[PDB]
Amino acid sequence: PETRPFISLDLGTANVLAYVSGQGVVYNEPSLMAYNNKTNSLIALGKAAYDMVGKTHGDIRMVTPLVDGVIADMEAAQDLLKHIFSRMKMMKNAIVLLACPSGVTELEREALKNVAKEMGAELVIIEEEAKMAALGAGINIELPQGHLIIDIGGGTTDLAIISSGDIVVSRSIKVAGNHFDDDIRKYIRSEYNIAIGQKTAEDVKKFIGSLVKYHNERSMQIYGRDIVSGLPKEAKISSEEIRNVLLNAFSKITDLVIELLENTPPELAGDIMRNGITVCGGGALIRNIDKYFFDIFQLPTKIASDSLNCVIEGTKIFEKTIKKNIENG
Amino acid sequence: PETRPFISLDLGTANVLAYVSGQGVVYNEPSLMAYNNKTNSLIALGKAAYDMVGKTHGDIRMVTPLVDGVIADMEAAQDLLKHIFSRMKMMKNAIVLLACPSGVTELEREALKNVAKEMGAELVIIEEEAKMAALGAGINIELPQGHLIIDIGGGTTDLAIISSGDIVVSRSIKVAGNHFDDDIRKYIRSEYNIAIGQKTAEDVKKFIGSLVKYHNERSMQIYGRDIVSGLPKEAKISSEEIRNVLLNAFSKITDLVIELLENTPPELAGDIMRNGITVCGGGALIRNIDKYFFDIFQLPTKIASDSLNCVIEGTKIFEKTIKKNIENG
Amino acid sequence: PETRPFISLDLGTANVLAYVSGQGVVYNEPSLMAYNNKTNSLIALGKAAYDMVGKTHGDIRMVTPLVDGVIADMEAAQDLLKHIFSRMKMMKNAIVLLACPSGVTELEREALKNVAKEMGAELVIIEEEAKMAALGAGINIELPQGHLIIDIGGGTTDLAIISSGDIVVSRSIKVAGNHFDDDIRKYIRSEYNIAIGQKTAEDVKKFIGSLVKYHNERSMQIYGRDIVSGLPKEAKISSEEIRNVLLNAFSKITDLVIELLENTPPELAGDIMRNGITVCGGGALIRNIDKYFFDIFQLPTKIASDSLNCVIEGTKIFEKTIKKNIENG
Ligand SMILES: Nc1ncnc2c1ncn2[C@@H]1O[C@H](COP(=O)(O)OP(=O)(O)O)[C@@H](O)[C@H]1O
Ligand SMILES: Nc1ncnc2c1ncn2[C@@H]1O[C@H](COP(=O)(O)OP(=O)(O)O)[C@@H](O)[C@H]1O
Ligand SMILES: Nc1ncnc2c1ncn2[C@@H]1O[C@H](COP(=O)(O)OP(=O)(O)O)[C@@H](O)[C@H]1O
Ligand SMILES: [K+]
Ligand SMILES: [K+]
Ligand SMILES: [K+]
Ligand SMILES: [Mg+2]
Ligand SMILES: [Mg+2]
Ligand SMILES: [Mg+2]
Repeated sequence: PETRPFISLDLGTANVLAYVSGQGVVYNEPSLMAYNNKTNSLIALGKAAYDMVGKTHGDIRMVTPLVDGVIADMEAAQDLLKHIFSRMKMMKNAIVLLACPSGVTELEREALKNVAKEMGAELVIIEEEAKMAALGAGINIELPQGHLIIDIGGGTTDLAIISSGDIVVSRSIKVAGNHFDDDIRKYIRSEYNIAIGQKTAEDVKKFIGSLVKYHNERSMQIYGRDIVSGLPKEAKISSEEIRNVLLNAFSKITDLVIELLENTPPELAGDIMRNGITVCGGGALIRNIDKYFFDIFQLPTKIASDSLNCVIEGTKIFEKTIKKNIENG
Repeated sequence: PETRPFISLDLGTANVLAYVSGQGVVYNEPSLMAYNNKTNSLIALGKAAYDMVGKTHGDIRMVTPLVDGVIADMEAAQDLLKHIFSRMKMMKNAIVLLACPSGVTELEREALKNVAKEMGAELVIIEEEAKMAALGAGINIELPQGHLIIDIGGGTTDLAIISSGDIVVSRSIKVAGNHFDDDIRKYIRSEYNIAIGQKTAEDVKKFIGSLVKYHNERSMQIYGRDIVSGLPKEAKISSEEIRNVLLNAFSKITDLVIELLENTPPELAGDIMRNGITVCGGGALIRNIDKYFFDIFQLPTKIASDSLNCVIEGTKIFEKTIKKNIENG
Repeated sequence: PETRPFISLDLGTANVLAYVSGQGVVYNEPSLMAYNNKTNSLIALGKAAYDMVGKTHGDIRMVTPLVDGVIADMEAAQDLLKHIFSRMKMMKNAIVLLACPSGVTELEREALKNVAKEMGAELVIIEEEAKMAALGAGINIELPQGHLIIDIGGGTTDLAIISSGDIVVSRSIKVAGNHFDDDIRKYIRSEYNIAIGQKTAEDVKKFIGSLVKYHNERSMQIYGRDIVSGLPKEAKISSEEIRNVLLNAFSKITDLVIELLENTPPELAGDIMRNGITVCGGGALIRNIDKYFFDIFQLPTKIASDSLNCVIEGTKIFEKTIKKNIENG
């Protein structure tokens, strides 16, 4: 029948999402998984392990199953989707739609399918994240109109020119959210001589981070370890200095856009001026990222609604398409 | 019986038309056909492929089945008329009237017949496009009065002196719509340093193109790729500069008219002054093309109604003639 | 019986006429016959081919069956009278009266009879055109009174002194209508540097041609090919310059009249002063040709009524005479 079960997965570097047809997104948690480093046993995953990063003894190993679409830890990758498939095992012929970044090789994608199949998958389908992100952002990719999708995730900023449902031009760079957190951590050590964890650096980016000055920007207090005294030390950080370090981090992302537009066919480039840039992903939540991209490229920039879910929302829309590609052909 | 099915085809370089007796023109779409360059499979044809030219990855091959009446792609030519014959297969002894330009050799015309026969044609008839265009423009070619037919198509400008239903003098040159689009593209690159696709160049010719200044000519905005910055760039183009580049493109067409009239018998040349020039085809829609031809040759110039359909409308009229040539003789 | 069918023919260089007893002139059309030069097949004859002269491709051969009474084309001559005999075949013992110019040899006249007999003629009679033209002009040739008949046809100007029903003195020259058309064509090329066809040159002679200035002579517009530019060119031509070129063309006809009167017996020459000159044929329609001949020879000149039909009208009158020569003798 056509009521066949359907599951799609966003195996992101920072957040893992799982959509089930008829039940919505049943799983949406960070990718961190805590393991007992003495017994190689699973301790926690999702939020329970994400609240412990930087707060664990050496006997607790923090693991990310997938980094930039590639299986970073085989034991963790299959432990993750076993937890997801078990909540589907307890409700038999589900369709497994995987979304893979453009940088994943075919050899690594066959590994993603087998790991899914090894844990109990019958039919595994792989689609490009860019067209999934474009579907979740509201673009009708079937139309012959060029669109520019910028997906700023946890460890990869993915760029793609999409027209007629295909990736005309594609670029990728390993500079994203995790790189922004490290630069914030390294800046606060060079400017205030205070060591902070990755979690504090990430919360600063979310609370006061921006690329253009916004209305009534506030300053927040950090709490870390003093390099000089060794004792815990406090510090006040303004939104401006967080903006200047994000400005510097976006330097390698901006030139990639120049390189993507350099090799874009002239008829597509015409559509980019009228259709514009669509920024999606976690990095799309940077304050005034639309005005920042507009001020540089003179291109109209819009932020997709629920940018975190553009990939998993696109797989929602693409379920009726793969069922056509399965029932037919 | 005399109610035998009848189909005629305009296999033009830019537009393909198909007339069925009793149903009118059932097919009228551009010639572009999109093929999967990895599997050599047909993806789209007509408008679906025409909206994608300049907007496709390298894995999509854009194909024109016939260029200037000659089979440019064997696989595409038979894929095209199979799509047309199928819509006739689903409604058995149809007459296939083909209209061929004057530049097609008899060896290439036998290929056009066999390809039609190979896909299921029983009786294939070939007629000259010039007399078909003259029939579709309102000329009674049976009368002993000379007429000058200028057919400006996609890739060929065809000239013919017609009298008593025969081609007295004939000339042809491979300078037409596609040459005009390229010159517009090359002018906008040399004047504004902006690369545009073929589709934008064609729309400029249709929206503001002309050969003589017309009432309240407007300027339009193009959108392409900047040669210098590599980013998409906008430009404003007036109707005057588009007129001057069309003026230069029509230089090789004007001297061909001089050459056609140079070798025209003196009694025919007398009729050309009184009957005049009949401009038909897509290029006949150039604004003030009648006044432009009149200012050069001092010959009265008239634009045929529905110049795009002069060939397919002429085959409509010539159905009762070929039935006479079939039932008799 | 005496109700035997009777057909007479005027196989002129310019016009072919056919009279049937009891039905009048059933055929009266120009001599031009159009043939497919690739298949030697008959395409058209009469007016249909006359409207195409100078307006045909090289694959269409224009043929005149008889030039100056001699079979110019054997295939065309028998194709012509087969078309005439067929309209008599569909209504069985007809009398075939042929009128032959004085320049036709007996060997060529036997060819005219056999070609008629080869297509289905039983009894073929040949008579002199001059006495037939004299009968059609109203002269009672049986009377012993001398008359001067000037027959200006398409390619021959025939002169004869007729008395008692016999040709006393006869002269002929190959200068007539076709020579006048060529001189008009050659004059318009030398005076205006414009090439015109034979049809335009003939219509000028008919519309404004004359030998003496007439009342309210007009100027007409020609349309031909310019020698310099190669483009069609217009020109205005007055009746005076057309008169001066006809005056020069009639130079060789005038001296022939002097030569005919030089060898005319003195008793006949006396009758020429009182009876006068009778001008018949197409050339008799030249405006003021009677006053022109009168001003030169001081001889009274009269134009025969329906000068084009003087030969075929004379054969009408000579039917009762040949029936006497057949029933008796
Ligand atoms: N409000 C916010 N402001 C700035 N950055 C954010 C915000 N929310 C999330 N992020 C960043 O976005 C990243 C997660 O986005 P996502 O596209 O789900 O990553 P991935 O697809 O790689 O798993 C996190 O690393 C986080 O640092
Ligand atoms: N309004 C217009 N103004 C100028 N050019 C036009 C217009 N409409 C069509 N054309 C040109 O005419 C061409 C198509 O005319 P057509 O005679 O159908 O070509 P073909 O017969 O070779 O297929 C196209 O290439 C297009 O560029
Ligand atoms: N109105 C006219 N004025 C001057 N010439 C004429 C006129 N009508 C006919 N003709 C000439 O007379 C010729 C035909 O006369 P006709 O005696 O029938 O010729 P033929 O007897 O040789 O066939 C034509 O060649 C034409 O040029
Ligand atoms: K994610
Ligand atoms: K066409
Ligand atoms: K005649
Ligand atoms: Mg992502
Ligand atoms: Mg055409
Ligand atoms: Mg005659």
